[PDB]
Amino acid sequence: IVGGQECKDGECPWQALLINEENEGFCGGTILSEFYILTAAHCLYQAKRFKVRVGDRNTEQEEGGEAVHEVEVVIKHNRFTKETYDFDIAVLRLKTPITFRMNVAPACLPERDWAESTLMTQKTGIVSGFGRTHEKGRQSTRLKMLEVPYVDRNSCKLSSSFIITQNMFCAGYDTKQEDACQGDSGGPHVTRFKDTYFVTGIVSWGEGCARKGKYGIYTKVTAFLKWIDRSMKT
Amino acid sequence: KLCSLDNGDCDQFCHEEQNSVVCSCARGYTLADNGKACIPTGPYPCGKQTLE
Ligand SMILES: O=C(N[C@H]1CCCC[C@H]1NC(=O)c1ccc2c(Cl)c[nH]c2c1)c1ccc(-n2ccccc2=O)cc1
Repeated sequence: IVGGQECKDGECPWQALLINEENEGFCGGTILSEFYILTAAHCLYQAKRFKVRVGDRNTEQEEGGEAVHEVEVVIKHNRFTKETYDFDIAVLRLKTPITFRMNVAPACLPERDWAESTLMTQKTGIVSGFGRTHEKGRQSTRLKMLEVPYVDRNSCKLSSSFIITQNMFCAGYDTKQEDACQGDSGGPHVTRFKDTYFVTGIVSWGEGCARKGKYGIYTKVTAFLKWIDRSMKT
Repeated sequence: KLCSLDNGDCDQFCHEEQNSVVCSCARGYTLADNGKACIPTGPYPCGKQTLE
């Protein structure tokens, strides 16, 4: 996350982190329930064997409220392809259930129609993660969150050097130096409605970070709610 | 305008059944007697920041 602010205690309890064999975070996730994590399909390529850490805010020292969970089943959307980055979505079934507490809570899944009519039409959404804080830099050790404006559908297609499919949406700033960055992928994009946060997007991709004239590209969660429901039952 | 007017006064989901507002809630919440508010069932309801 470039810009934005670090997540204070209990502000982003639904954030999940994918850690490889070397205990380092390479992607983000969203807690959906005690047994499921939502993330980007393209993240499944970035590592051979990975685990999921919840409740952490500072990668450096073991704070005391974090917990690591092993993945039981990886549910990758079969229509995903690095060629287009369309259908960038996956669901993770954890071996042991997440115990909720301070800094550890699921985000709500909205219903398609309402979400599109009420959440997606909001001015902003919140993205968060441990990604780079600058286009050139290391992964942040602190969890950050950033308010990103919803971006006009037509407007964003013009700005993109790639086809924006209907399974994707744009958020961010044209000029302002605030945007998601490398490492934030798979992370949560949530929309606030009356002090309740619903999962609306997944950090998918971006042509660089915070560049003028470019935007953040997220996977539209409303386009896969059904797929998500089937994935949480199987 | 029903749901188009302040989410039809619903805490969460708002639908229109037979030309009338119908409020619903996400898992872990129960619709309150007023059929508008969402009541969390546990200590950690989805979508709520943990501020204890
Ligand atoms: O992420 C890519 N490049 C990465 C490697 C090159 C340097 C920049 C890096 N950026 C990120 O990691 C990054 C991730 C999320 C977000 C969000 Cl939200 C906001 N800013 C960012 C930045 C990337 C991946 C796929 C496409 N692409 C799209 C369609 C078809 C083929 C294709 O390859 C383009 C760019």
